[PDB]
Order: sequence, then C-alpha cells, then structure tokens
Amino acid sequence: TPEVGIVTLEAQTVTLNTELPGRTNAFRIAEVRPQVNGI
Amino acid sequence: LVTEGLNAGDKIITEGLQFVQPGVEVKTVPAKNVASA
Amino acid sequence: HFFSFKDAMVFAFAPPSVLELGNATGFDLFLQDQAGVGHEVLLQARNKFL
Repeated sequence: TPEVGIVTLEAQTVTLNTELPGRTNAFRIAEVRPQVNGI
Repeated sequence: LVTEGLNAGDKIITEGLQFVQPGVEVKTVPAKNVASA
Repeated sequence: HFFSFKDAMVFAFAPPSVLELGNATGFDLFLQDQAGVGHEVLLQARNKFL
C-alpha cells in the first residue's frame, strides 16, 4: 500500500473581485467660450 | 475555483502524486504540504 | 528512506568505476522516431516500455 497525503476540502462562501483600469473625470465641467466678438 | 465535477467533503490528493496509479489501494495521512495552517 | 518523502521520487546512485564514460552505471539506449511517427506516440511507447 503506497502511502499518500490528502487534504479534506470543505465548502465555504467565496467572493470574486475584478480589477479594472480607468480615468477620473470632472463631475460638472465647463470651459468658457466668449460668445461675442471683441477684444 | 472548481466549477463542476468535484464533490464537497470529498478528499483529493497532494502527496504521492508520482507513486500511485488508478486502481491501487492506498492509505490516508494528513498531508503536510499545503501551507494553510 | 527516500521512499518515505512521499512527494518526490529520489534515486541515489554511485558514479561508475571509471568516471569519464558517464555519470550512472549500466546500459543506455535511444528510442528514435525513424518513421516520423511523433512525440505523442513516442511518449506512450516509452510508457509502454517501462
């Protein structure tokens, strides 16, 4: 009888997370444009 | 993460992976290979 | 005692009588793929041979 080693695996609740890239943006951005012609 | 195929509470092997073939009677000893506890 | 490690098959062998012929004593042979039959059949040929 060849001796072996075992592990007794059991059920347990696991979570699954994902790493994703990405950039940040302004919530409410507004560049001004002059709407009129002068100096 | 085993999707489907392996039962809960069902023992698998860690030591002696070269020493056995399917169809050979073995003995069970708690393996000191897995680093968890 | 090396059969009680239960993880890795350990063989301890002495070097031969004259050292420059090899590293382990006894015969040795090659099993060629002369017909171009392939690795997936030469592997099971060696597993059949052992």
